[PDB]
Amino acid sequence: LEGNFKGLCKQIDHFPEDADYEADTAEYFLRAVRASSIFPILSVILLFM
Amino acid sequence: LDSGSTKEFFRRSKIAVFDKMWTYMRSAEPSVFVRTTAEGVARVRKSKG
Repeated sequence: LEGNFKGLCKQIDHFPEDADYEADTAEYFLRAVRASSIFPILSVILLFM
Repeated sequence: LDSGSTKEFFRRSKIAVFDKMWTYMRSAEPSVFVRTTAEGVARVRKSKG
């Protein structure tokens, strides 16, 4: 919103091109946890259950 | 760098720590010789580590 192509939505993904980290075991977890946001999903399911 | 004196040093290298690298550089796919010095620099800038 407030760009040239206003009101246009697309998918976002974790940074795939020259990420400059070689899958650091602390970094690769926190990126995968954010992209597949399991803890906001787990808040949805436990509210439902 | 091709046809340089840094090529000649690993060619004439006698020490075993120096000899094992030139058998690695000759048996390297693809060929790592570059046309100019700055084009070898631009390969590192696009190398990804």
